[PDB]
Amino acid sequence: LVVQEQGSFQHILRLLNTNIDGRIKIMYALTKIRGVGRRYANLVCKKADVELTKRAGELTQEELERIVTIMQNPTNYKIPAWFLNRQKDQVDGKDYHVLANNLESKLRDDLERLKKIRSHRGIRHFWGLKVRGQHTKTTSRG
Amino acid sequence: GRVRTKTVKRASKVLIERFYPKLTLDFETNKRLTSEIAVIQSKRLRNKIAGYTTHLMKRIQKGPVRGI
Amino acid sequence: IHKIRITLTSTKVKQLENVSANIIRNAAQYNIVKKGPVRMPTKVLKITTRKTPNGEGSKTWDAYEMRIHKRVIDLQAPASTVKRITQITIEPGVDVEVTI
Amino acid sequence: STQSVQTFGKKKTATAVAHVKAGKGLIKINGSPITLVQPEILRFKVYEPLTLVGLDKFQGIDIRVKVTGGGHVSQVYAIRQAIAKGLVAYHQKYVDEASKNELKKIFASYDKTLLVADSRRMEPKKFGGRGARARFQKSYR
Amino acid sequence: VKHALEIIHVLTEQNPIQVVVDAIVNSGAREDSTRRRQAVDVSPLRRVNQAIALLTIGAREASFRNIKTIAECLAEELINAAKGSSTSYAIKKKDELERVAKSNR
Amino acid sequence: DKAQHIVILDQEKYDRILKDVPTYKYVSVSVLVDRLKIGGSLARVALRQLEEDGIITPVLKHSKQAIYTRAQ
Amino acid sequence: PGVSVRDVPAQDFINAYAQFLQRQGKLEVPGYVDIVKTSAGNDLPPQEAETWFYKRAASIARHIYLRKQVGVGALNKLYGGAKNRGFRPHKHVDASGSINRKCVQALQKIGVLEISPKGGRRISENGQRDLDRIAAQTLEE
Amino acid sequence: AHENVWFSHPRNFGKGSRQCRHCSSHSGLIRKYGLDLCRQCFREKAADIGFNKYR
Amino acid sequence: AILSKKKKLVADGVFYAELNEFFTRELAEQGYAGVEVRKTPSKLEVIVKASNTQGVLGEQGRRIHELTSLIVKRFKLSPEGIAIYAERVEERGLSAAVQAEALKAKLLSGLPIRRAAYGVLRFAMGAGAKGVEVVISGKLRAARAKSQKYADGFMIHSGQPTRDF
Amino acid sequence: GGKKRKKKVYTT
RNA sequence: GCGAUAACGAACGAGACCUUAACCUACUAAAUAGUGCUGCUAGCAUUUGCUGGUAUAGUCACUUCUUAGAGGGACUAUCGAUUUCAAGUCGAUGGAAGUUUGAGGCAAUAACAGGUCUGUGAUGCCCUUAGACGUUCUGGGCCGCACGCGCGCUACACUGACGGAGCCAGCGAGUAUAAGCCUUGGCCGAGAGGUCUGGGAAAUCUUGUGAAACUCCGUCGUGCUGGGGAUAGAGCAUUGUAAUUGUUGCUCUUCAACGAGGAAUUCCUAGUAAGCGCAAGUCAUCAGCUUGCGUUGAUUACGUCCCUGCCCUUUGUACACACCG
Ligand SMILES: [Zn+2]
Repeated sequence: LVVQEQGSFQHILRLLNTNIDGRIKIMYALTKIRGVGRRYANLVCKKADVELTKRAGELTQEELERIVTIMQNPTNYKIPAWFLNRQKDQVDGKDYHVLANNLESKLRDDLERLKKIRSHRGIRHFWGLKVRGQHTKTTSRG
Repeated sequence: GRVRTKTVKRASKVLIERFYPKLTLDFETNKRLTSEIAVIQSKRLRNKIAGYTTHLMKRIQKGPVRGI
Repeated sequence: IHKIRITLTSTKVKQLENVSANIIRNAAQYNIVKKGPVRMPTKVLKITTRKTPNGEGSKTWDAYEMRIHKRVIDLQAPASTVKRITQITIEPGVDVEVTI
Repeated sequence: STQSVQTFGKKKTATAVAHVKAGKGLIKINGSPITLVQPEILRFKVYEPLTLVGLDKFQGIDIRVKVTGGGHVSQVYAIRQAIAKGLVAYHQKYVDEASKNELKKIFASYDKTLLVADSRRMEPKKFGGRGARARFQKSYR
Repeated sequence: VKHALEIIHVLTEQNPIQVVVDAIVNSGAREDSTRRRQAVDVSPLRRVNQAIALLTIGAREASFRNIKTIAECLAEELINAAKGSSTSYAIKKKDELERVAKSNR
Repeated sequence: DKAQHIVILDQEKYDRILKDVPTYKYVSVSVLVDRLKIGGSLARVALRQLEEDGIITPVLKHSKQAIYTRAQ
Repeated sequence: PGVSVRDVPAQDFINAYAQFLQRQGKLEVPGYVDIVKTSAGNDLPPQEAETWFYKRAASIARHIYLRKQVGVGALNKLYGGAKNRGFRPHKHVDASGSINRKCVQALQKIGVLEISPKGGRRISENGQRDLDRIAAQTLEE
Repeated sequence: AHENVWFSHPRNFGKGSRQCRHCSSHSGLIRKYGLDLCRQCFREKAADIGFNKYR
Repeated sequence: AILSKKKKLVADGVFYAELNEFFTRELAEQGYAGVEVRKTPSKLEVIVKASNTQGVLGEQGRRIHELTSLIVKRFKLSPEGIAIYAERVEERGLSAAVQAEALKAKLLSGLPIRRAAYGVLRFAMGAGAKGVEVVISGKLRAARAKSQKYADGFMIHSGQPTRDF
Repeated sequence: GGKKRKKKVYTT
């Protein structure tokens, strides 16, 4: 059915770590963070035991706490390691579902390690060219 | 369109000239007769000859026609 | 009494039909039962290749076809008779093989 | 054998073979009632061999169909055409030729497909063009 | 089209078959021009087929980037073209074809 | 946001719906979306609730075309 | 005159059988039904995520019921869809094998399906009765 | 040694592993049905083999 | 070796094509007209129709025995697995291959093109042909190539009957 | 014609 | 073709022809096709019924369905009208078939300095032939990217995306001491994929290729948003001696252009266009490509010489390298 809410108009436009709007399902809401997609957002909401039918504003302190804990501690809530971005690390060989800005920081770390050793992928990154071997004769005028 | 070529027309002319009493005004009987008379090597050509012959016969009944 | 099977294939329809009627006649001088002939659907080996020996001109293609026809007849007869029934029918263009 | 007829019915490549033997008013599609097969819309095309003539032609006959081929719409059209053919053939060899003449007059006054099968085939695809008639795009200079 | 017939009947009091038949017979422009263009009087079958064509167009481009569903846009177009009012995409084109065509004589 | 529809229901939405929906010849979903400035899933749930209610009766059912007429 | 699985619409039949088999609670729902995805050529998990496995099990059990001696590969191809390959054109891709295997094995232990001679799984003698009786209730309404 | 280096690269699974029966070219081969004839050679020999044009 | 029926028939066709190529390249100066293999229980029967049957069977049959050995130890069949024979062409002027070989031989000898062409045409008509045509292409008498046609009788070009006649 | 394959130079 | 005639009789082309699609309950046979009956069975109901299962022995019957050979069938048949009453033409009735029944293969004479010497142990001549322009080995290139153009694929959303449910064709292809073919079943992993068996040299098994569009019931709700899936990082595999310049497959994350396209221009008349997949060739791996095949299936003509052209006659010409004169 429909909830007949009053005195609790959920329009909390500031939310978890990124200015997530509170007028959309929580599933696609978590995607607004830099590091979470629809798949990961759905799984984190499932493990958080939060129903996927209420807008983000409906959520409260305990739900947000749980969402944070899952997002930053995936190897604690029965999340398979094959489900996380940034798997076995080039530092300690561990699993790290990197969320916001430290994601871009890890990206810059990858760029720095490539450019430091003067690798073809790093060199093409430095020039600003496609590194995955795509043709650039004609389909690169954008 | 369906314009009859010269082979079928000359075949029908010689059928009428050489077997007039036997030929009739019926397409099926004409078929079975042209099977016996000529040695066409195709069912379609035999049918076209026989049918155009039937049409010629059905014209000849209303007076002589010049050419036969 | 055995379960001798005769299966024969060719590219020419008329020669195959003549040789099949020949084996029927040969088994009819005796009194071998004739379960067939049974007619397998014909195989059409299709090759589509470009006419030009190079790469110039309008795009035209040739559709070459080889047609294969297979037939089976089941004969219940003593093992002696089917040997002659088959080896006296060596009509060209038809490859015949015998299996129990 | 007590009282049976065997008729078919076709469309694009969909083929329906009917088995109309003496029965109790049972009209089935591959073992399922006329009231549903897959769809919800086109049921009335196979209702037509019934509503045009009434249900009473099927009082003592039981019909079975083994439609195979084509697609959903093709199968539906083949099935209803085969039902019409089977009913007509039953009235021919068992019930009444005058009855079948009246029935086929109803069908032909409604739809010639019910008795006359559609003789349309996909025209072959020709080289130099994706379809039978469609051509590859031409680039002058 | 079945959702159409349904939705028109919920809105109209006449028979939606009658609604559409009237809309089509009143959505076929009478004066249109061929090449200036010498304005001529259109044949029956042609007036019919532009009636149906314009109705479907109007519905199609109303249903583009609109929450109002396709059958609903069709219903509104059919209602507006049934009354003869210049609130239908076909009826306003039925204005333009004659309005231009008269000047072409 | 050019459309700018309603996302959650409050007392005044309830009052507006129950003072105005009986006075409509036809509602489907977009009828309410248009002349209520309400959102789609919200319109859907409202229609289902009032379809259990005695204000709208379905004319025909479809997973992408709701059709409702007057209560009478 | 009784009624069987062939007399009912598929939608409501699989609906009822799935909800009932959920009501029992004895079907071994795998512990990964929340993480995993239905098909490699799929982009999202089932929306009704807490009971989708029961729907799939009901559909599979009916699919064996209507046939004989089907296997895991046939069901995988049955439940595979059209992958969205990006800028490249569409293509059929096979569904998840582990999910289907676990589903049929759980249907085994509930005694609804049996291991048929020379490949495949038929339906069990008791499964026929279960499905037929569960179908007879819907048709009474 | 000389003989260890000559022709040492493995000529299987490739264009260089196959050639026309007639002219030994590596280009445009027809491998269907074991034909192993380059398309031009097949166009010459089709009548001899038994491939004829009908449609 | 288990070839499929499709593969068996295709390999048989390729074998015939190769064998005809071989006999053309070996029996060129004997008016080689064609070959036909008869598949039998043990000995496939090979017949080569040539204009000069004495060109083969040279000096007591040397030629056919050495050709038999050539074929058996190229294609690796039973030495008693084949049999090769030779029948003279019943009408050489009715054979296109014989006329073409004679035409080629005359050109190498040095006879002028027109006379050789007309010799072939009149031989074909003396044989009993309803029509005959010879076309000679290349650098004829000059450095600019041209095609010279010679026709006698009647000749069809389109339809099935060309494949037959 | 394939830029008229030229002479080639030697470093050994 | 009817005809006209300084011609008359001919020949090639056209048409015939051949292949294929459509019709046959009318012959012939199917244990590699099917339908029944009859056994042995199961769930429902107990009326002997409704759904199925199994029996290549039941020493069962048959050929509507399917297969393929022998044929038949359209000839514009009958009828109503116009036409030198002539060749034809337009409508109806009959019919599976009434545009040449639909679709193709084949296809004249004369030519082009059209393409191919890079298909060819087809070739003349010129060149080169031992530090080789022969051949072979290692590595790279053909993929390089301010930029211009052609054939395409995916899109710009609600006639829509997803999520479950319904699960409907047709053309084909397949190997064994492989260096391995189609691969079923059983078992593991989310998937990619791995492994143990089994069938098939094939109307027998893969395969009813349960294809995809499509139908239903749900989530989304007009926005660059669950539209669109570039670019990029991490990870898991597979083929291969070798994946770096990502071969390809799968998982998580990153979420770019693009809101229907200017001047221009291509294709198309019915089971056609458009949509949608599927198979085969290339193939160790790789299909946004071709060659075919089917599924769904339209709007608009059924005319014209305005444009682009083509055919025939008359006419003019200072053109013949033929008006690009
Ligand atoms: Zn070659």
